[PDB]
Amino acid sequence: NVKKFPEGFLWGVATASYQIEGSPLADGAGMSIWHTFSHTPGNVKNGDTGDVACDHYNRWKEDIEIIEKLGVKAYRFSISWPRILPEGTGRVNQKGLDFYNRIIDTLLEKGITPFVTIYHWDLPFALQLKGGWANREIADWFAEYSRVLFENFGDRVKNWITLNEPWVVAIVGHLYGVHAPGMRDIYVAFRAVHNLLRAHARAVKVFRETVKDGKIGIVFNNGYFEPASEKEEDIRAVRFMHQFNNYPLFLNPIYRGDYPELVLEFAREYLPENYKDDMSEIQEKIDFVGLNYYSGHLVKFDPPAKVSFVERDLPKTAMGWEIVPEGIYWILKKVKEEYNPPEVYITENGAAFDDVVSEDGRVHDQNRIDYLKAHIGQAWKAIQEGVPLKGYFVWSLLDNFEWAEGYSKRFGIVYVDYSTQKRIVKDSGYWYSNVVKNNGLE
Ligand SMILES: *[C@H]1O[C@H](CO)[C@@H](O)[C@H](O)[C@H]1F
Repeated sequence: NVKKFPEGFLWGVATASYQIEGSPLADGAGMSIWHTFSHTPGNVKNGDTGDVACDHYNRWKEDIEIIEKLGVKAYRFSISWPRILPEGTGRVNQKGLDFYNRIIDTLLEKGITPFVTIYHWDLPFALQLKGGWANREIADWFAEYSRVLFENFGDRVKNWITLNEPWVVAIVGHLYGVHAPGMRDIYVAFRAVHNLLRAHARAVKVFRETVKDGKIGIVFNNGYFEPASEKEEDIRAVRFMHQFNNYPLFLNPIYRGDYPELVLEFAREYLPENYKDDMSEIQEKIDFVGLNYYSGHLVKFDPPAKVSFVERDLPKTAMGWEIVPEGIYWILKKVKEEYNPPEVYITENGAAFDDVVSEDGRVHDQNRIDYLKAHIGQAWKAIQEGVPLKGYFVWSLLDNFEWAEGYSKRFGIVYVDYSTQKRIVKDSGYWYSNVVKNNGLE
């Protein structure tokens, strides 16, 4: 019944710069790849872009006041690299720093803990013209950007995330071409894997030199994969998927100094020739792992990657994603088993549903409450069995720009009416507000 969480526990909400801010070119900001990608015809559902989004660039104080009012203790947000360095390196844009300075000061004043994601997918367009994640030099560009953030904010911000979901950045951005920069080349995609690791390790290195009382980690996407059958090949296709799609792709290098075994079987041809020379620097020690989780997937060997998904009955979200709450427990347990990081946070968990405002003026998203409650329950369980889970972040505070899905997927615990920019706290937000005050369930 009563599920009480440890005394430190960070109850959070999460967003990302391009998904909420709008005004991408205000105050001397450079273009990002998401600006140019979403302005290209055919890339994003309905032609949506981040031009306006939630207009958080102007409504930031109101949004933080919502966090405060809700009593949420932690806010995960990201910094737009091209607001800070419009050409990606070199010149620093003081007006960009001032924007994030105001948010950071406001959160602190109100006793909310800022968790800053350095990179959440809005690469400066000027760097994409030099190859972006494909170019080894990005490890230097990233290091320089990080240094600027640390020097300017590291006095007040003490919790930092280098990369958001590097699997997505590499594979969805450069192999599937579904996300910026919209490329479909498997050799580029694995070079981007590798460069993401090198840039992450370089930023951690600079962090130790500039923020000596801080903590820094990295965030990965994960699915709960289960075999279709009990056949050998099926259980194996599952071991491939976990190793490729989940945290091992990056944590195997960071903790063991090489890519996971089945990843090398499939992908050694696509990785740079002497990639191993980079591994010792890649092992730079991190303070925490962020794990994201939304769903589970039935999979079977199928004679690309030799793997297919099979649709299951099971309730789904508006994303079409299977609701499998024990996934979050499984992934929490697995991460302890495989690499034993000293701290873990759930950095994303949530759901998209076809929310509507009822005539009573409220959003009755019982479907999201049920979703959040089940998963918070599974994360509690993991804590009872010794996973050092220190925090939990709902994706998202606000309905926002859902990348190639545009505004048509609503993940917020607060509804946004895009025609007026009005915020409506959903039932799920009130519910979560109660969970945070009680520090856990029922
Ligand atoms: C994690 O997933 C959510 C929902 O798909 C995205 O909107 C975030 O940007 C990503 F970080």
